[PDB]
Amino acid sequence: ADELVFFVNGKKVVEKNADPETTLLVYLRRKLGLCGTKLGCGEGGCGACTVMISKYDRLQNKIVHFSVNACLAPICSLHHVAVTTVEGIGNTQKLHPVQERIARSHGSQCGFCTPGIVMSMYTLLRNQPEPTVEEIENAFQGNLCRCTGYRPILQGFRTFAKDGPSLFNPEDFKPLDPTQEPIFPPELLRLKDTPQKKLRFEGERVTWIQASTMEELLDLKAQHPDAKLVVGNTEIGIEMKFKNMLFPLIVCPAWIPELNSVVHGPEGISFGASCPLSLVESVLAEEIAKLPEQKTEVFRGVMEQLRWFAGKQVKSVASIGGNIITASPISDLNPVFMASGAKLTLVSRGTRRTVRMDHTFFPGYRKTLLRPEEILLSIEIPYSKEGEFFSAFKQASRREADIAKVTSGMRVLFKPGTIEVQELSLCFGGMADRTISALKTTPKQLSKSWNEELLQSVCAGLAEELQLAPDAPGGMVEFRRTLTLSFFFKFYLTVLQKLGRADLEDMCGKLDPTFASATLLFQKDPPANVQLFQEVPKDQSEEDMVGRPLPHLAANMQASGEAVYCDDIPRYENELSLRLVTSTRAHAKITSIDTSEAKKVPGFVCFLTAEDVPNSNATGLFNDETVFAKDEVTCVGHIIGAVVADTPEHAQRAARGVKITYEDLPAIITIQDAINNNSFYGSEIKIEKGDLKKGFSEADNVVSGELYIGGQEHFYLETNCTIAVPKGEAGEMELFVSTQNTMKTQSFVAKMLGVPDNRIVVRVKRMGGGFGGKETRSTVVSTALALAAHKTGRPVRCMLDRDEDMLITGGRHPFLAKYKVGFMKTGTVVALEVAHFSNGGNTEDLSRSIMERALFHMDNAYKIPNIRGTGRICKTNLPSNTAFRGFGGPQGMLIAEYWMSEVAITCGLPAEEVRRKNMYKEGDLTHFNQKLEGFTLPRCWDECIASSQYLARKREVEKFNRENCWKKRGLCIIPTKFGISFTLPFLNQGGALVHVYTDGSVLLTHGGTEMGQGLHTKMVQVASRALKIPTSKIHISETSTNTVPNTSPTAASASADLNGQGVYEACQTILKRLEPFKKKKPTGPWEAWVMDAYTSAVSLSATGFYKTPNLGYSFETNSGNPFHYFSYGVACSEVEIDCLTGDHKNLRTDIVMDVGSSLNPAIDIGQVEGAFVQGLGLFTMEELHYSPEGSLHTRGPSTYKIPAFGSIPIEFRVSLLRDCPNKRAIYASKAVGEPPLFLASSIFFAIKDAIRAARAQHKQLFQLDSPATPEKIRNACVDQFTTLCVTCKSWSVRI
Ligand SMILES: Cc1cc2nc3c(=O)[nH]c(=O)nc-3n(C[C@H](O)[C@H](O)[C@H](O)COP(=O)(O)OP(=O)(O)OC[C@H]3O[C@@H](n4cnc5c(N)ncnc54)[C@H](O)[C@@H]3O)c2cc1C
Ligand SMILES: O=c1[nH]c(=O)c2[nH]c(=O)[nH]c2[nH]1
Ligand code: FES
Ligand code: FES
Repeated sequence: ADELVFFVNGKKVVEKNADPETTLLVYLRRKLGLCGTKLGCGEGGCGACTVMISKYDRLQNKIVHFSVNACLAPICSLHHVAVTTVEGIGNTQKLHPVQERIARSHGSQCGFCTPGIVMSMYTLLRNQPEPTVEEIENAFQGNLCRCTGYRPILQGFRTFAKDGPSLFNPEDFKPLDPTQEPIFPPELLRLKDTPQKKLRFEGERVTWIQASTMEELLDLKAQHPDAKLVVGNTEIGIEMKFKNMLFPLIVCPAWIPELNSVVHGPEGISFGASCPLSLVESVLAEEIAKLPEQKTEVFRGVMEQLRWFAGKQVKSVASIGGNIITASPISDLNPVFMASGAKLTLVSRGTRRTVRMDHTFFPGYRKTLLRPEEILLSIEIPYSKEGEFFSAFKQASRREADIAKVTSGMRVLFKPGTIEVQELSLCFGGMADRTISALKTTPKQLSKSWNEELLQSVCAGLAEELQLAPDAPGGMVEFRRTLTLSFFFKFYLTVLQKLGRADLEDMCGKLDPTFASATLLFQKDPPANVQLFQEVPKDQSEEDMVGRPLPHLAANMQASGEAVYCDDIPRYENELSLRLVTSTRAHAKITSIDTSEAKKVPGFVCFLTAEDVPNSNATGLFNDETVFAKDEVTCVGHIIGAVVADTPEHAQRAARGVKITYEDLPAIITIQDAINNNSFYGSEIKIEKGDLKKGFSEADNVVSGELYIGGQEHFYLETNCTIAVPKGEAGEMELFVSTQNTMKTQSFVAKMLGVPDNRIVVRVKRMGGGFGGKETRSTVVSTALALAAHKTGRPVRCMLDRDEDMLITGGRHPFLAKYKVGFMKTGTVVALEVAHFSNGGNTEDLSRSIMERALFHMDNAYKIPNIRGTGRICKTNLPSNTAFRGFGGPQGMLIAEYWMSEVAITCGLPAEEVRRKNMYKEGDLTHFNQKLEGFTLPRCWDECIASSQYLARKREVEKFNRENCWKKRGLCIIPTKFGISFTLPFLNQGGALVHVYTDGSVLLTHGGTEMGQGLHTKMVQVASRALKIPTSKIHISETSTNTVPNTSPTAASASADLNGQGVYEACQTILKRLEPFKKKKPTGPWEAWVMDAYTSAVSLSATGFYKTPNLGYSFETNSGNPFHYFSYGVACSEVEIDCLTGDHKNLRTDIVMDVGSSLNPAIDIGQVEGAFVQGLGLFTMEELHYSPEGSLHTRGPSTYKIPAFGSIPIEFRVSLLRDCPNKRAIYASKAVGEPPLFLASSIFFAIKDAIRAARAQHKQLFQLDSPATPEKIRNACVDQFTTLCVTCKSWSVRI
């Protein structure tokens, strides 16, 4: 047959013409209109596309449920399954407990990840209605969230756990009733009786065969060796989508019973090749639990690899054979299967052979010794024998859901009753183009005794055998080499212990108890979290929600997937799709463009270039950017043109048929390239105070050095998206955009078209994250699309894929700092000179303002009487860098804390003492001459140091450190000051419009956009207090250029301060109009006043506006206030590093934050944790790599590792400072968005201390660049392993 039949949320689907290249995500969203399930990445990393599958399993004879990534599930694999999406478990009329709890617990901010997390938690509960805390965290390994910091999500779902004033009340949560879950489609139960027959699906390019029997599979492969096997599609899905490979014949064997069997034999367990590795997990788990330790050494090796193997979504469908035959050089399983010589059985039509995975199974890049007509039937995973021990290792950039840098299986077999080596196997991933054995090192150790000589021998061997070319793909050559020695050392120590417990301690020797911690398998304690905030007064009306923890107004709809993001908006019947075509060279003239292949693609409409621009090709904030490339491209990812087509699939294919010819031009990539070439955005910026010559002469000590700070991708989970709708009259156009900047979107589209602004309407409902990345760079999509719509007279839409978004839109500015600080022996700093260099990319954008903010913050919290800061903004052939939460502040303040760390240690005084005595006091002037009034930072400091019990913890850390050789702890307390207001004064303005309808209901709008920070929630809270009506009677629908004009972007943490005042004033005007009707009827209700004013013909509409008074700094005169006030905060953080791998635990973080009198402590704490965890990523995890030719390598969650559920401080405590009203801002609040982010430097400097301790154990003022990744941490822990590894064309360059 050829009809595809499955169910979605209980509703039957018959697809008569199923295309093999159609993903379930595309089918749900575009074909069925169910847009709760989101696209976040397309590569199986983010889990925003998570849905549940149910089916009758023919083999275990029961209904089963598991989770999948819809983005990677082919609909042609889903015959006779039942899909459940977020829409199928509940809605706002009747939320499922999962939805209720994530929403009420403040677990949904921007809302974009909330459906996929719901669906992960939902699936766990359908499998296990009483899970453990462990099982709950484990459920979300495949789910990323960029806003919340994860804490509230876990805290809310802890209420489900078997073994489980305040922000929420878990006792109002309605109970789970599993009888109320949706029926498994009866029809699917009826069909379980019928045998499965072979299916054939035919699309544009691809034919899919679903083989029902092994005979059919082997026949097909005999007659057509070229048929591509697809099982989980977790590899092929990626090959097709990201490496533009096309397999025109696919066969899916997933149904075949022989490929799904589990047979327990004498030598081990044999898994069918199509067994999902989730089934491998459950089988080996049960086996490990019931069998003796002695014979489950290999099994435990596999389970250890599978712990750190993606998450539940991938492992549900990913097959064991899948991973083997893919032959990735970084398989986590193949090293283990090889090290254990696992038995693989192969078959074709009328042949069958068995072999042991050794080095010959993997001959070359991505090849196996399988013949083209042959398929893998099964892998036996062996029982271990007496005197046989195994370890598995993996080090990445992040523990969870990451791809190996180095990964290994290691096996030793001892001659019986001995410590003499019979067999040894050391196999590695990530060290060559294939899984390799250390064949030249292993044989030398035969019959040797397991001792310090074998340990040194093997290490010398691995050092010589596992060479890396400096060009070697992936880089990190020293770290990768070190890792192989380090893993073997752990194996060595582990074997000693295992010998020990076999009663041969007398022969091999005891383990020094300070080495024991080396061999321990990763374990985390259960989390503990604390949230402290201030109750509102006794007096305050229960209808006055200002200061109360009101949940985000859209939380319920976000958990239900009813909240509408831009691409969720239904398509017009005549709507077209746009796809950007981008430069693949950093600097080069465009010689020619050939659209000849692009036109052959069915659906192609046109290719837009500079020539099609009606009016101006000059755009960007400083008018120095092209809408489309004209003559030369100036970065890899420079936008050249845009394809327009009927569908996105057709737009993408057509876009591949635009062939461009280039002629290269001198490229300027790095900060150094830029310095050498004097290529800069404008002149040097400078702040200078006191006498620098004097200060340095007086200083007992002077320290000099450099610090590099890597950039950051925003990874808003909703990428950039615009729909442009042309109106056909007078140049009128309406845009629906995920942007923080409606005004610039409007202006840029207007100018590009050559029509006045009054013709262009930009509408923003909400964004799934912004973080500064949608302050300006959203417009490169908006303009291309506006043009397509103008040209065609048709609606046009573009949502960027994650790879596109990451390449085109740029990030946080990398900084290079050169510093010279002079101080006394007491720790007091008397002179500071710091040169700052940013890499700004190929347009000015916000770069100059960012450098200004960095300089405004080079003091951090410290009075420095003699100080000189300069910044220079490099102009390079890279994507233009832009605003990222902090806007140069974090960069500024890290440099300050870096040299401050070096002062502390040069003086041999405690860090905290040196910091405290250097701290400004109330009434002081900054280096830019602004008075610090209401300086709460000391209170923040004294509270945090006391509540975190900093001094006692110091002692515990010191103790751990001298009792452990290969693990070390560090502890650091970091303050911050953050200035509040746009560096550009006139941007400190906002507007509101309010209407009161005759039913008494209020429709409010202001210039701010909602991106998950809870701005609308806050403004509703404000309006409610202002008008003295319940929040229930006030609504905000959207943000729009034709309701409030000339709005500043939603940025600089300012948007609640500005819009809050606007809203307030709009409400004051209304109240003034209602006054006389209130006097006549003081008790009669709101509705009566309103209807009275209407029937007396009094206006019930009003604008409101606010400007921040008394702002304006001058760099000429070093006078005037840049800031309206300052945010202040302090964080104490503890880490434990692994000295042999570079991995670390974030053990505990304590934050005290001054948000004034919080408008909303639930949102404010959320913003603290969110900001903090972004900082955490910036300073420890998140790293962007570029080729020396300036091509971003790092384009997806696979290779760009943001903080995961497992990344957050195990113990995470946030307190909002009590009794600190900030009268100048709306209802005595303070901004909160950005200031907390820098406090994650506490973890950077805590890692610093741990490294220092590791160095003393095995050069002072050692270098630690940001981000402090595994690579840097491990490389800085110099030891006998690094020293034997350490000593051109290369994969990447430091930009
Ligand atoms: C988000 C994400 C995270 C990942 N993390 C990891 C990780 O941590 N470690 C890791 O090692 N891998 C990882 N992978 C890779 C992938 O998940 C595994 O390699 C997986 O086992 C592939 O199995 P599959 O069934 O999806 O293979 P498919 O993609 O269906 O097929 C893969 C290849 O195997 C072939 N094939 C499948 N079965 C057979 C058979 N019986 N005989 C012959 N050929 C066959 C196919 O033709 C194809 O060439 C990750 C992938 C994703 C998307
Ligand atoms: O002073 C600022 N100006 C901005 O334009 C901006 N954008 C941002 O994210 N933070 C800041 N800060
Ligand atoms: S969209 Fe499917 S995993 Fe990210
Ligand atoms: S709230 Fe999770 S990505 Fe925004």
